Amino acid sequence: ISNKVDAMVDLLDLDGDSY
Amino acid sequence: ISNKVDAMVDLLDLDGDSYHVNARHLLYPNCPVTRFPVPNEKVPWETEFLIYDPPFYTAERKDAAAMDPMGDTLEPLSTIQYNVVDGLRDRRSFHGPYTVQAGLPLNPMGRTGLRGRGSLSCFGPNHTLYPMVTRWRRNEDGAICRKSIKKMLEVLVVKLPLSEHWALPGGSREPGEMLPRKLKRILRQEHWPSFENLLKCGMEVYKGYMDDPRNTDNAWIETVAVSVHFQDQNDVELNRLNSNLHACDSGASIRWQVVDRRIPLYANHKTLLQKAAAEFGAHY
Amino acid sequence: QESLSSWIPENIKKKECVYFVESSKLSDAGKVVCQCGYTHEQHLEEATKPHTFQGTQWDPKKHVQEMPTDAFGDIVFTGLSQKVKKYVRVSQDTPSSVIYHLMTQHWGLDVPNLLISVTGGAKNFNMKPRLKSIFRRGLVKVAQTTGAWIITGGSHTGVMKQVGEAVRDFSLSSSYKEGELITIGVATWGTVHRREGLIHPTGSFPAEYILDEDGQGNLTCLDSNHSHFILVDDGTHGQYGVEIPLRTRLEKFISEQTKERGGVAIKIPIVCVVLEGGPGTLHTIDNATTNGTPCVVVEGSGRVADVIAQVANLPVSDITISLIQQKLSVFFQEMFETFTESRIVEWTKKIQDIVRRRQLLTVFREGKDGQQDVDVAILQALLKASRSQDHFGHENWDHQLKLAVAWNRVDIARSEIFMDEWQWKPSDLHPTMTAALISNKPEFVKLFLENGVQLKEFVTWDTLLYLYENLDPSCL
Amino acid sequence: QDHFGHENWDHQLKLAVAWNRVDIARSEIFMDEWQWKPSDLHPTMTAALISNKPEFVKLFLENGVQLKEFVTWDTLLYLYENLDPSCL
Repeated sequence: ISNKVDAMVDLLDLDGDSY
Repeated sequence: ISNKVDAMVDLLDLDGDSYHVNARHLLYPNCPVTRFPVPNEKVPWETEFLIYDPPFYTAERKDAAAMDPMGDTLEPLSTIQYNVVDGLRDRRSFHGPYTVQAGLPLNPMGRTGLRGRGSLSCFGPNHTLYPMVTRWRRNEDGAICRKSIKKMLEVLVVKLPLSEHWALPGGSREPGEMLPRKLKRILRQEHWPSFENLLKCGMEVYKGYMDDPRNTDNAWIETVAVSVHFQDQNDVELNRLNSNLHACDSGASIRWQVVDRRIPLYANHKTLLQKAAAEFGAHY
Repeated sequence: QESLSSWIPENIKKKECVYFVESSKLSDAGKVVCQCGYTHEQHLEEATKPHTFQGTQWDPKKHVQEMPTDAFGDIVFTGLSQKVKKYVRVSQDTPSSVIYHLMTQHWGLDVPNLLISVTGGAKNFNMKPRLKSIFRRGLVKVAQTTGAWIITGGSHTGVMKQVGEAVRDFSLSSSYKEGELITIGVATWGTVHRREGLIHPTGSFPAEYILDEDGQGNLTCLDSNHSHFILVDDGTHGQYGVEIPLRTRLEKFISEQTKERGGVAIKIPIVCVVLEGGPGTLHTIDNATTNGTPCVVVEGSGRVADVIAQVANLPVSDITISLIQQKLSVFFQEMFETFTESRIVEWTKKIQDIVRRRQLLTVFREGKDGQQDVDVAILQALLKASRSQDHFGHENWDHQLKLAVAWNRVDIARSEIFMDEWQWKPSDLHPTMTAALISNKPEFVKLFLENGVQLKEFVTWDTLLYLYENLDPSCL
Repeated sequence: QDHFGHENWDHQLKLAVAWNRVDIARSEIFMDEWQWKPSDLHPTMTAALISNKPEFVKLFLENGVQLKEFVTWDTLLYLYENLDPSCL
């Protein structure tokens, strides 16, 4: 559960030439 | 887990020109009266402002001996020369020729909301002198201090006992050259006063009318800004400035000070200092 | 202790002038200066003489002398912490090798798997909070997990002081192996504030050092967060630039030495990240990236940085000097105009050249795209660089893999090394598998099993004999 | 409010700890722009202890006040003058 909810936390706070 | 989920709950439910402000300042000092409201739009004479009704404010000692008896200058006594020295009062502004309003001057900057004499002695301009002494700020090894990028200066300020404000040593230009002898009325020395008077020869900064609480629409205040500077910090000039240690006559306190946008000082004197440091490239 | 204590003067020299003829112009009361004015009536430490030669303008070739240094030892930031730090004063002309040798042997430093040479603007400034956070986070993390040295200047200003704050932040955490993050300071001995405090022969092992922010003129002080401090010197006090000619020599010499663990052996890789910086920083950036050594830049809070962050997308030859003119003008805004027209065309040349090498560089694009984490970015950066290097065959996949496992992290390889486009054959991993075991790294084992290495086909006799030669020496 | 020096940081801090909450000071008083010196907290640290406020103690430790450099003799004599009067 913990590892899963952390993902929610992360998502929720995140959103020429030729010379 | 609980503390973490609460954060989810919280997030989920949540988603100007140069004006004489000290002159327009309500509640003229010590005069238990009020000056007229004069907004930024209608502050100058040239603007359409008909409601204007400034009450005459002349202190009981403003029209006193040796002062302009102009406290009720509607009388013919206000026949003194304007923009021209009428004897003892060189009634003339550095700003320029000030317009006359029925033998009365008008503040050359705009309306002040206060008619009458007030606390200024002579009408129109009232000149004085605020000198300026400046010295760098050296370290223990002899190098000059530095700001983040700019540098540090040291300026001395004299305390006044009943001021609630440290003030630059500037005195009323009652004499011609002894205006700092009004500033140093009890500060420098008796004879060495004349010495510093010779030393008063310096570099000028700015002249003209400045903001102040005691400007009516009639009498305003101008002054002089000379700048003596201590470039090096080990010379006999500075040793003489120390040799001016005869301040024990009527002073509150005297001490150098570093320039700071919040240096405890009189109001406009700070703007003066800002001009002073601007003339050198220091910090602020 | 005394071994190195004697070794240093036995090995290193420090510079000092032997020609005493006063400077031309006077310093801040420093009229007692023979053009350098360290400490004498002249720039003299011996008999204040013209070195038997009244030859004016006696160059450092005709003035300075290198001699064993009385300015080494251990140090401690007095009144700042309890940890100690290593320092040493070093002449200008010194073989890079002997420095490396001191570092590894006499200082007990393990050959690191990564060499982050960070640079930026000596100026002080700030940035957005989110960017600063992710930056310090990813930087310290990736520096620790791979056991990477970290090399930069040491003064208490600029991004050097910024990363100093970063490493000190981790040492505030310092969950375990607080000595993990090792940082070395590369500054110029001429520009030191209270430097006399350690000038002492035969070692000054407990070395107190005062400090004073703004309590100094042009000469600076040290940042108080690095782990080691080398001091380069030419024999001059108020001068700059005595550092770079060696720093380049040094980091280059490290990009050559090889590491060999397990059975694998590789050459150490070196990538440089740069911050706000300025013109000279641009000069060094190009002068490096023309030498394979790739670069990564942060998109945000950078004068010379963000401009390149912007031009990242513009194809080559589409960058007119006028675009640049207004760009630098809107960006500098204090020196925006002091640039001669005889240099802005130089800058067009440089920037267009840099963006031409479309591989050795990398934007960051803070937040929007690909901004997973700073580390993984640096990894892909150095990795793509290695890949672009010319080759004959597919042993380049071998090289990518040997690396990804040299550094401990595995996520990389399983993410991309084994994605596709190689069509390798499992019998082409046994050297790696070997090193995977001897080093006790189970994850990679599970990996090559998932990609089908056949134990029975693998654990042959000789290989077995091998594995029984390199058991961990501590085991009973 | 006008000032001469940096004892204004002293004033902000003396306040932020006069009121019990700490979040303020750690948020901004110690952000930057002062470059204080840890030997310039001992008056505060004193009051932090006598009043039994551990959080601020942890704080000034994080910003490195050196106990050994700190708990001198006289200060010690002090702290033994203002123990909580109720204690046996």
